[PDB]
Amino acid sequence: IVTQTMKGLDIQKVAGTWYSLAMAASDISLLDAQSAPLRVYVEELKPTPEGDLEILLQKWENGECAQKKIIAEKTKIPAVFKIDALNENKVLVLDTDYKKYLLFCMENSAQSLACQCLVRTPEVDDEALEKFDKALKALPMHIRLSFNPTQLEEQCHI
Amino acid sequence: IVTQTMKGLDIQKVAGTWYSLAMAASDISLLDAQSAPLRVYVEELKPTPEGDLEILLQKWENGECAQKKIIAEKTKIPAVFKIDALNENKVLVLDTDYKKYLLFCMENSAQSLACQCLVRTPEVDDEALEKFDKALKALPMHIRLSFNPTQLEEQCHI
Ligand SMILES: CCCCCCCC/C=C\CCCCCCCC(=O)O
Ligand SMILES: CCCCCCCC/C=C\CCCCCCCC(=O)O
Repeated sequence: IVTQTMKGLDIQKVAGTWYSLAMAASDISLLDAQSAPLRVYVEELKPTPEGDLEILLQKWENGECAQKKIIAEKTKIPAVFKIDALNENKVLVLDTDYKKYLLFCMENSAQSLACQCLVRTPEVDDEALEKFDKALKALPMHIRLSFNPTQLEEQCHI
Repeated sequence: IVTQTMKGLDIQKVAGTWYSLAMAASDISLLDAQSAPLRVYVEELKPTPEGDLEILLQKWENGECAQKKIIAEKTKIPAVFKIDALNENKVLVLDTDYKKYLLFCMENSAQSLACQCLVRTPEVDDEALEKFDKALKALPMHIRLSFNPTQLEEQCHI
């Protein structure tokens, strides 16, 4: 929890478009409603030249699908990034083939936890979903969501 | 969908106390919020002497955890029951050992679908959860919830 990170990660190679195909969290309230705190839909990853990672996403806030831009700073571990605000909050990359799928988790350091299966394409990748499910049997997840290709082409999935 | 029913079911032997340990549905909106349509927490099963099955449950309605009593009428198939209202709505018993776990699904006949893993006890039965997960890989589920022992002893899980 979480003791699965990607060895040999080249962060530059994750740049580009991603779809949040499936989400899971340790507590139901983290993903329950459209405005739940960790219900965030990844749009694009943009690594900076110094190795930080800026993230474009959508979040439902106040009855509307809002755009967000957040910055995840590099640490000494290539697969681990930190986000300010307030509580120390780390992003861990568990696995990726760069070209098709990426699995990551977000945990508050230090209890609470959310993971996603990102895919390059608005398609149900059964095989990325299988790897996501395997990575999660090691974790105490209590809500799990997945989306279909129609919803994946909509803002806030929708 | 759903093509898994329990052979040899003795409905009388499912009477008694049950806990809704985990829930899954084909559409996110079926389980999303506390007031979602299929977010129902089983309390007790009471088979009638003629083989019908009355169900006591809780549902969050209008900012409160309400008690419900619904009747599921027997069909020609021992593992399949029907509920009036409005849309023909069947309950199917997939598997049970009577003493520990029961898996069932509710489907609108005929599209939409929700399944639960019921347990006799406010304990996480990993082995019933495994069987639930196996029964579901055959199904198009897009939301899955589970509850911990604390929540299981609360009204509306809570
Ligand atoms: C390298 C894998 C990609 C990682 C993408 C990480 C996703 C974004 C991480 C955390 C977002 C947490 C929710 C914050 C939403 C913005 C502020 C808020 O509304 O609370
Ligand atoms: C034999 C296995 C036990 C089956 C228990 C079935 C659970 C109850 C079945 C369907 C309930 C569907 C929701 C209806 C809630 C009451 C009316 C409403 O608020 O819409």
